[PDB]
Amino acid sequence: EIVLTQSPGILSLSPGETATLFCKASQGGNAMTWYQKRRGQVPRLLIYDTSRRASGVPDRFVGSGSGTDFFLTINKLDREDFAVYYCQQFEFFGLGSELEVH
Amino acid sequence: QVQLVQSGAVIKTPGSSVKISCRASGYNFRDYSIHWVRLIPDKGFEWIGWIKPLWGAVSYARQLQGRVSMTRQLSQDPDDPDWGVAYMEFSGLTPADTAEYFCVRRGSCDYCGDFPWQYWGQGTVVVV
Amino acid sequence: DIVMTQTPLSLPVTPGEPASISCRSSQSLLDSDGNTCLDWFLQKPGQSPQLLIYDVSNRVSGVPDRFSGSGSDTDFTLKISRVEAEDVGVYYCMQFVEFPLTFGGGTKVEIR
Amino acid sequence: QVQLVESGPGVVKPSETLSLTCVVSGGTPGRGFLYWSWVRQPPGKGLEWIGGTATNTDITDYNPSLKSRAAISKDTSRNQFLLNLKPLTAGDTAVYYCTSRAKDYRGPSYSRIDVWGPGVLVTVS
Amino acid sequence: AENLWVTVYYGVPVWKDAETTLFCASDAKAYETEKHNVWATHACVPTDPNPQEIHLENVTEEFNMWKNNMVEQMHTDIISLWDQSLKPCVKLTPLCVTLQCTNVTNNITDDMRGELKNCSFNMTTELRDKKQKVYSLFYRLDVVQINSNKEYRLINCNTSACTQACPKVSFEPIPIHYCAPAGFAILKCKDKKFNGTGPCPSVSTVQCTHGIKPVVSTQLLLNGSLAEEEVMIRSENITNNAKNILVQFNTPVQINCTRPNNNTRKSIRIGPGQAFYATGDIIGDIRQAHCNVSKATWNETLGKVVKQLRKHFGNNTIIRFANSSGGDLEVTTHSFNCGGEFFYCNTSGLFNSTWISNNDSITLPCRIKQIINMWQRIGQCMYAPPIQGVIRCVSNITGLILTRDGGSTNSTTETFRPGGGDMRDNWRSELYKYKVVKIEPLGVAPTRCKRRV
Amino acid sequence: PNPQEIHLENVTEEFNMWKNNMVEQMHTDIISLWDQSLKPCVKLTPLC
Amino acid sequence: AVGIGAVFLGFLGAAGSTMGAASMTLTVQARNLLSGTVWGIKQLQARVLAVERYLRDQQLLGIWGCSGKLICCTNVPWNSSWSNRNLSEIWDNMTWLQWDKEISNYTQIIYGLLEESQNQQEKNEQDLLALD
Amino acid sequence: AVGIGAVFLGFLGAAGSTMGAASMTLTVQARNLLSGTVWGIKQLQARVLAVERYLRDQQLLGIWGCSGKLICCTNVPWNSSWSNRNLSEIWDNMTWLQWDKEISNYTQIIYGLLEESQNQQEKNEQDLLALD
Amino acid sequence: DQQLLGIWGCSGKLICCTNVPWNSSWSNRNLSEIWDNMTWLQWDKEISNYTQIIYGLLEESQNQQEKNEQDLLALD
Ligand SMILES: *[C@@H]1O[C@H](CO)[C@@H](O[C@@H]2O[C@H](CO)[C@@H](O[C@@H]3O[C@H](CO[C@H]4O[C@H](CO)[C@@H](O)[C@H](O)[C@@H]4O)[C@@H](O)[C@H](O[C@H]4O[C@H](CO)[C@@H](O)[C@H](O)[C@@H]4O[C@H]4O[C@H](CO)[C@@H](O)[C@H](O)[C@@H]4O)[C@@H]3O)[C@H](O)[C@H]2NC(C)=O)[C@H](O)[C@H]1NC(C)=O
Ligand SMILES: *[C@@H]1O[C@H](CO)[C@@H](O[C@@H]2O[C@H](CO)[C@@H](O[C@@H]3O[C@H](CO[C@H]4O[C@H](CO)[C@@H](O)[C@H](O)[C@@H]4O)[C@@H](O)[C@H](O[C@H]4O[C@H](CO)[C@@H](O)[C@H](O)[C@@H]4O)[C@@H]3O)[C@H](O)[C@H]2NC(C)=O)[C@H](O)[C@H]1NC(C)=O
Ligand SMILES: *[C@@H]1O[C@H](CO)[C@@H](O[C@@H]2O[C@H](CO)[C@@H](O[C@@H]3O[C@H](CO[C@H]4O[C@H](CO)[C@@H](O)[C@H](O)[C@@H]4O)[C@@H](O)[C@H](O[C@H]4O[C@H](CO)[C@@H](O)[C@H](O)[C@@H]4O)[C@@H]3O)[C@H](O)[C@H]2NC(C)=O)[C@H](O)[C@H]1NC(C)=O
Ligand SMILES: *[C@@H]1O[C@H](CO)[C@@H](O[C@@H]2O[C@H](CO)[C@@H](O[C@@H]3O[C@H](CO)[C@@H](O)[C@H](O[C@H]4O[C@H](CO)[C@@H](O)[C@H](O)[C@@H]4O)[C@@H]3O)[C@H](O)[C@H]2NC(C)=O)[C@H](O)[C@H]1NC(C)=O
Ligand SMILES: *[C@@H]1O[C@H](CO)[C@@H](O[C@@H]2O[C@H](CO)[C@@H](O[C@@H]3O[C@H](CO)[C@@H](O)[C@H](O[C@H]4O[C@H](CO)[C@@H](O)[C@H](O)[C@@H]4O)[C@@H]3O)[C@H](O)[C@H]2NC(C)=O)[C@H](O)[C@H]1NC(C)=O
Ligand SMILES: *[C@@H]1O[C@H](CO)[C@@H](O[C@@H]2O[C@H](CO)[C@@H](O[C@@H]3O[C@H](CO)[C@@H](O)[C@H](O)[C@@H]3O)[C@H](O)[C@H]2NC(C)=O)[C@H](O)[C@H]1NC(C)=O
Ligand SMILES: *[C@@H]1O[C@H](CO)[C@@H](O[C@@H]2O[C@H](CO)[C@@H](O[C@@H]3O[C@H](CO)[C@@H](O)[C@H](O)[C@@H]3O)[C@H](O)[C@H]2NC(C)=O)[C@H](O)[C@H]1NC(C)=O
Ligand SMILES: *[C@@H]1O[C@H](CO)[C@@H](O[C@@H]2O[C@H](CO)[C@@H](O[C@@H]3O[C@H](CO)[C@@H](O)[C@H](O)[C@@H]3O)[C@H](O)[C@H]2NC(C)=O)[C@H](O)[C@H]1NC(C)=O
Ligand SMILES: *[C@@H]1O[C@H](CO)[C@@H](O[C@@H]2O[C@H](CO)[C@@H](O)[C@H](O)[C@H]2NC(C)=O)[C@H](O)[C@H]1NC(C)=O
Ligand SMILES: *[C@@H]1O[C@H](CO)[C@@H](O[C@@H]2O[C@H](CO)[C@@H](O)[C@H](O)[C@H]2NC(C)=O)[C@H](O)[C@H]1NC(C)=O
Ligand SMILES: *[C@@H]1O[C@H](CO)[C@@H](O[C@@H]2O[C@H](CO)[C@@H](O)[C@H](O)[C@H]2NC(C)=O)[C@H](O)[C@H]1NC(C)=O
Ligand SMILES: *[C@@H]1O[C@H](CO)[C@@H](O[C@@H]2O[C@H](CO)[C@@H](O)[C@H](O)[C@H]2NC(C)=O)[C@H](O)[C@H]1NC(C)=O
Ligand SMILES: *[C@@H]1O[C@H](CO)[C@@H](O)[C@H](O)[C@H]1NC(C)=O
Ligand SMILES: *[C@@H]1O[C@H](CO)[C@@H](O)[C@H](O)[C@H]1NC(C)=O
Ligand SMILES: *[C@@H]1O[C@H](CO)[C@@H](O)[C@H](O)[C@H]1NC(C)=O
Ligand SMILES: *[C@@H]1O[C@H](CO)[C@@H](O)[C@H](O)[C@H]1NC(C)=O
Ligand SMILES: *[C@@H]1O[C@H](CO)[C@@H](O)[C@H](O)[C@H]1NC(C)=O
Ligand SMILES: *[C@@H]1O[C@H](CO)[C@@H](O)[C@H](O)[C@H]1NC(C)=O
Ligand SMILES: *[C@@H]1O[C@H](CO)[C@@H](O)[C@H](O)[C@H]1NC(C)=O
Repeated sequence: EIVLTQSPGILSLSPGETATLFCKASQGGNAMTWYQKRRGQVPRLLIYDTSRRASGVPDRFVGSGSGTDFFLTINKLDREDFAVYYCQQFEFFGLGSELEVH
Repeated sequence: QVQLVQSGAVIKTPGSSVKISCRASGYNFRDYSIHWVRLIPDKGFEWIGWIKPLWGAVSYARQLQGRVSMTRQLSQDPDDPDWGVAYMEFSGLTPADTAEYFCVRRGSCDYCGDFPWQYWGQGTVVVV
Repeated sequence: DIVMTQTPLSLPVTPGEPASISCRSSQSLLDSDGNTCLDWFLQKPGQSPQLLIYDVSNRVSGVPDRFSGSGSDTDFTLKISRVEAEDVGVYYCMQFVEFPLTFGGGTKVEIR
Repeated sequence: QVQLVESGPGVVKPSETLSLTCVVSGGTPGRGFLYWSWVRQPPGKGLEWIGGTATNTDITDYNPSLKSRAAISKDTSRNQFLLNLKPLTAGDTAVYYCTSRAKDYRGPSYSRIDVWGPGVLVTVS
Repeated sequence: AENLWVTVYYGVPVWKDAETTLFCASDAKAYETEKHNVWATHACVPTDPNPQEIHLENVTEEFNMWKNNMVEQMHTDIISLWDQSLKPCVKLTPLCVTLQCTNVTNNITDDMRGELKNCSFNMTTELRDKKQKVYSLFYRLDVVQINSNKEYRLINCNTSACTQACPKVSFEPIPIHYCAPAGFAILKCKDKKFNGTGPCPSVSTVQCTHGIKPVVSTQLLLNGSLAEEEVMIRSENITNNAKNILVQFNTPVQINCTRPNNNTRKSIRIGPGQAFYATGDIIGDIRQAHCNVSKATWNETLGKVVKQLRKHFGNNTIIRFANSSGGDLEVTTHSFNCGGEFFYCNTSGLFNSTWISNNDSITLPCRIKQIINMWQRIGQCMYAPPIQGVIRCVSNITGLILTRDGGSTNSTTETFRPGGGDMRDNWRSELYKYKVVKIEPLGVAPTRCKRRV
Repeated sequence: PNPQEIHLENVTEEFNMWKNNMVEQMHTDIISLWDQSLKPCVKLTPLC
Repeated sequence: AVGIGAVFLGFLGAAGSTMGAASMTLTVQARNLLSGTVWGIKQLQARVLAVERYLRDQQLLGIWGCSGKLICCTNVPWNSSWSNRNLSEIWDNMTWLQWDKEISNYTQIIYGLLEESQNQQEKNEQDLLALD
Repeated sequence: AVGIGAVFLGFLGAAGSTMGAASMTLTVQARNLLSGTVWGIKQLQARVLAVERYLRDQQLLGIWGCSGKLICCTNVPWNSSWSNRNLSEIWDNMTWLQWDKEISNYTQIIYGLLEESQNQQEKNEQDLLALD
Repeated sequence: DQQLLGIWGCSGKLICCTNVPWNSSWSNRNLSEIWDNMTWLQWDKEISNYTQIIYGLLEESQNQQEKNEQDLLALD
């Protein structure tokens, strides 16, 4: 079992800034996928293969890292982007980090 | 485009069995896998299984074997060969499994894997 | 079969003096294409044979000009102008004009 | 012709069978064929060619002195070729070599390709 | 000195990776027997003898099994060649008739459900005004009830009418040698321990590849090409779940498959010139088709594949082989062809073991179908006509296709289950060595020489 | 028009009628051209 | 002679050899560059493509200094920005497959340079033979 | 540099220009002369026709004095009955499309003349190198 | 066949002085009885056995003189 842990838990920011979210895998050498989910909608794919973005995704999201460490940096936070973000390897999911308005 | 529509929400009894439909439309159905994932409150996501609808070979999670079952139904029609139906017959329903259930499909790019699930169903909540 | 005789069978040689080794066949080695099919190998102790002289007088690349080969159709001589320590070992002539391939009996240069 | 690998039993008692295999790594670097042979050397004695075969044919040549006891075959898909010897006498104690030979026309001047495996000493006792 | 000049060189060896349409070659032994005995006896060229396996030094080629070419091309080639080998045979649209079926003359036990039905029905003669009442035998996997009384119809009449394969043609695999066209080269990785992705330090160019038998087997790929020393597993990403694990072992396990009834075929003339080959009577006893595998050799090869598969999951893991999980009948079970008859042989007798960190035979039963739906298209079948006599074929299992289970929850064991899925995983186990490259001449290099006037 | 019948001097050619080419080729050509000239015409299966 | 084989300069036979060594055997790559139901059609769809692209690169040699000389001294000065490396380490160390990746970025200015230089020296030769 | 474009010697780009001006840019017409279900078949029926006729005119240059020099000093005296007009008004006034109509009647004797002159000078060169 | 002339001494000269010495084992007959008596169809049968060494000979001679010409223009 590959357990993914997500670092920031709850993260409180104001709109306009940038935010970094960190996850640390259990084994290294695999890609990462990042999802977002608002309050009461279907989730959507933000990043697959740990660096590329999905369709209908602006370039303010970018994710990077390697080995066991992975980052998702979102630039210029808006009000609607405050949502819970889920990390995802092969079958395993993180518990998720929450972005909250300040 | 690609659409994944499900059935409506249901209320079932402990020990009964739910049957969730998932109709896919807008692509050649006999090619891409269909995964089934669930979302339990206060425990994060949890994968259930996948099904390759060309023949119907499935694979389930290790902690859910002997309870879940997945079938598919192809479109035997040379005029609309795109649409198709996947099913899940989730049996052994206990009060812990009150959740939302999504049927998802992978992306269509070349460097997309299988697990980057791009297209999502609307999700069906079951409460027991 | 062509019988290959190499002379002598055992000749210990002191380093630095010249040497000449004779080889004889029971038949001519001139083949249809005009080639004389005789090769000379040296097998140093505990090592594989290594080709030294091939058709009539030509040395394989990397082999010094100290080694020279001469001969007729049936009588051949390998001469070593200045003997060095790594020349020790068993020298062999070999025919390939006809099957079976046959080797001379060898000449062992050894330190007494 | 980059590599030759000999294999077979290292000590054999006189009633069993001598079987040797030579595996060729890097068959040929040009059009044509190679000739692959087995050659043996008794202790303090000369080299004796047991037999061989061209890569271009399935006909094998044997030394008549060996009394038709040797059988040599090949299979290029496994890049192997084999020698089998039965009955045995103490006179078959020898270092056994695999060899690959061809005339080499790839250079500006005619030259030779001539490669030998390291050999395996087989003592029968 | 520093006045160095451009010189072109035409006909210099450098290649790039490319995709192109390849080209058949068949051996002359397949040309010795003629007259469309099997397919691709005219659609492909006679081969040249002694193919030039030319070794290269100092070369590190990046091979890839999974994003390879030559496999989707081979798959389109074999399905198009399947389609062209059915056009001259007859079409069975006058057979979708209301059949009246019954049970075969047999001591029916209630536990054993009979795989044969005896069906009689009207059928047109070559004289269009008259019709004849004929009877035949069908398998229960080909008819379905229409709703006391009993009336059946064929399984495909509400989807597609479909073609009886005209039985002068045969279905055994003959070897196909793929060849590159002029101006392309085929590279072969001569390394031994080569798992199928990355650099291969000993390559060799080939004009035309070796004998590839196109077999159609779902799990347990038969008549394949063995390994060299080990049993080799290979995967695209082994920590993934959706990608099958291809296993190929060195010494094959032989398998003896049979059906022990002797069908007597009969010709029922549909119309003018078109005949339909039905099953007549079974003389002798009726029995179930089966296959036999040697138990000790199967246990030894499973021991070898466990000793190999522990290198990727830690040595202290408990490997458990279970049977197939479910799905359609052509993937839950070992599907193959044997002498022109399609077998579907149960597989739970083999894939059932648990391996911990420390002259008998297996008989596995089969069911046979006459109506196939191979490659899973929308409006196709093939009604395979019956074969006279008992049927026996001996083959040699060389490989396996496995699939992990997607385990969560602190799992210390790994369960492996067989699964056929695609048919391209079969030929992907045979074209792993080969890459196709576009040679390009005309390099440009500086040197010390100048053109005069 | 006017096909060039060009004579040659001092030439002895070995002709053969019976192991000739151009006749099995002509025969396959005329039977294939017979087959292609019947495909658009009707089929008489309702007359038996 | 018996018991001995013969090797002959195989196709792609020196692909890992040195550029100075591969510069002596170019002709085998040129010889095995041209010679060697709808299926005939699709291999026909292969075959003419082969001959088409063959003529294409020979057309390029038709435009530069040499139609069929198969090596070619020209009159374009080699810019040191492309390689900046001395001759004795190029012709005696590297192989061709490394060199192709090394200067694969620097192409398509060499081709126009060679085209202009050949046309320039051609019209100068025509003016030289014109005044006689 | 920004705000500025770049033009590059287009196909048929000097068809209305002067013959003396069109005589400097011939290579683009040569480069864009070769490279660029039954429908594939019919465009296959196009494509090989292209390559066929391409080889045809190069075969003509194979017979006259130059295989690939793309302009060609020859040794046939220009009959003044064909043109009777001086050089400085031909190379500096007229365009090529007018010249083709002007001497389109006078062809097919030039081709045989060039063929005979090339074969004549070839056998004379063989006799010249023969006596050495 | 034009590719063959691409490899030997002349791409399009249509006759070709070369630099391979004519072995007298192929023909052993003097020039004035070859160029003034025989026809070509007889000559093709006469030397049809002796081919494929001439082609490799011409190939090696052309490549040899080509690299010697490159070395000659190299030292300037
Ligand atoms: C994995 O690879 C193995 C390789 O061995 C392969 O097994 C072989 O399969 C093929 C076909 O599947 C078998 O070939 C058939 O063999 C039977 C019996 O052969 C006997 O006789 C021959 C010749 O004397 C011997 O070599 C052999 O050892 C047996 O003693 C033949 O009868 C078959 O021929 C019939 O079909 C042909 C199809 O065109 C006809 O041309 C031929 O004339 C035969 O038809 C006649 O009989 C029919 C029935 O009576 C009749 O209806 C016809 O009108 C006609 O009269 C065929 O050659 C071969 O035997 C198998 N090998 C062994 C050792 O058994 C596996 O199949 C392969 N696995 C997979 C999955 O493909
Ligand atoms: C699938 O189902 C069909 C349909 O029933 C079976 O076919 C029939 O099988 C029965 C077997 O009992 C046959 O009945 C026998 O018919 C003999 C007469 O032969 C001719 O008769 C019919 C007219 O009735 C003709 O049209 C036809 O051409 C036949 O050639 C009788 O002589 C037999 O008598 C038997 O019983 C007596 C007393 O018991 C004995 O003394 C006799 O020796 C003999 O055993 C018998 O009545 C019938 O003819 C078949 N019909 C057809 C159309 O063939 C198939 O057998 C069945 N298939 C399987 C595999 O089970
Ligand atoms: C691939 O091959 C495997 C080989 O094992 C098949 O697995 C078996 O499938 C059968 C289904 O046919 C399973 O069911 C068993 O059927 C037996 C037949 O008994 C019948 O009649 C009795 C009395 O009328 C009924 O009670 C019964 O339900 C049947 O209708 C039963 O004897 C079995 O019950 C036994 O279960 C256990 C076994 O230890 C005992 O404790 C019981 O007392 C009883 O004896 C059972 O019902 C069978 O279980 C499967 N085998 C195994 C080992 O599990 C696969 O089915 C086949 N694949 C496919 C697709 O068919
Ligand atoms: C399961 O295993 C397979 C095999 O190892 C693995 O596939 C590999 O994925 C990686 C990452 O996607 C690939 O690496 C890339 O390859 C491309 C090919 O040209 C390169 O262009 C990339 O270079 C850059 O790309 C990005 C720039 O946008 C950067 O993120 C990157 O760091 C580089 O800067 C990159 O090297 C690799 O080619 C494949 N290999 C194969 C054989 O497919 C697969 O990802 C694994 N599964 C999971 C879920 O990880
Ligand atoms: C034709 O098929 C029938 C079955 O459809 C077959 O009849 C059965 O034969 C067996 C053996 O001849 C009979 O004997 C049984 O044998 C076992 C083993 O000892 C016993 O356990 C059985 O006891 C119980 O089982 C029966 C099953 O229904 C019960 O009916 C019985 O009362 C016992 O409770 C029993 O002794 C078996 O009884 C018959 N079954 C029937 C229904 O007749 C017949 O032999 C076959 N004939 C031929 C010629 O093939
Ligand atoms: C072959 O074709 C014949 C001809 O249609 C079929 O026979 C027909 O079968 C039906 C029953 O499904 C008969 O109907 C019955 O007729 C009797 C009178 O004999 C009546 O009492 C019943 O109530 C019922 O209506 C029908 O008459 C009969 N036709 C003939 C000409 O016999 C037959 O079913 C077809 N199949 C086979 C396997 O023979
Ligand atoms: C893999 O192995 C397992 C166990 O060996 C197989 O499971 C068994 O499958 C049979 C056949 O489907 C089941 O028998 C049937 O049960 C149903 C009730 O669901 C009944 O209506 C039928 O009459 C018949 O008795 C059996 O119950 C089942 N056992 C268990 C424990 O699941 C499985 O089928 C094998 N898979 C394949 C593809 O063969
Ligand atoms: C399963 O596959 C193997 C190999 O793919 C089959 O062949 C066995 O191994 C070799 C390789 O073909 C056979 O040797 C052959 O012998 C013939 C006649 O001597 C020779 O002409 C060939 O060149 C080759 O050397 C070998 O005989 C064979 N094994 C046995 C026991 O016969 C194997 O037959 C296949 N089937 C089974 C049931 O194993
Ligand atoms: C053949 O006809 C029917 C249809 O199969 C048979 O009836 C059933 O047969 C199955 C086994 O094939 C049994 O499991 C059922 O219990 C049977 N049902 C009934 C109501 O009998 C019938 O037994 C067969 N034989 C005959 C002579 O009709
Ligand atoms: C299976 O059926 C066939 C018939 O198709 C049997 O062949 C018969 O064999 C006997 C004995 O050799 C001959 O007298 C008959 O003439 C054969 N039948 C035909 C139609 O020719 C075969 O023997 C049967 N085999 C078994 C094991 O039952
Ligand atoms: C599969 O069939 C072959 C062919 O008959 C069997 O091989 C025979 O095995 C018996 C028993 O060991 C021997 O007496 C025979 O000499 C063998 N014949 C041949 C040609 O090898 C094999 O045993 C069968 N396999 C299984 C699992 O039943
Ligand atoms: C699966 O494998 C086992 C052996 O590992 C076979 O043995 C039976 O196993 C079941 C439980 O798995 C036990 O209840 C039985 O008692 C075992 N049989 C005996 C005779 O002891 C089992 O047969 C295999 N399954 C199949 C379907 O073949
Ligand atoms: C597991 O066992 C294998 C057996 O060879 C060994 O190579 C490997 O190092 C072992 N791993 C650990 C972690 O002990
Ligand atoms: C060499 O190339 C660079 C750009 O690659 C260019 O700026 C420079 O002018 C060139 N020099 C010569 C001498 O061609
Ligand atoms: C060609 O381009 C790539 C990417 O633009 C660059 O990294 C590389 O250095 C270039 N090649 C050379 C020889 O400069
Ligand atoms: C020029 O052409 C005319 C016919 O067009 C011919 O009569 C005359 O002889 C030619 N003169 C020369 C010098 O070629
Ligand atoms: C060519 O022929 C036409 C009609 O015969 C004639 O009018 C024209 O003048 C001729 N061309 C030349 C250049 O004389
Ligand atoms: C002439 O050819 C013969 C064989 O045909 C050969 O032995 C001889 O060496 C050749 N001589 C020359 C001078 O090429
Ligand atoms: C060519 O071969 C044939 C038969 O081998 C021989 O008779 C003939 O003399 C040979 N040709 C020449 C010119 O020697």
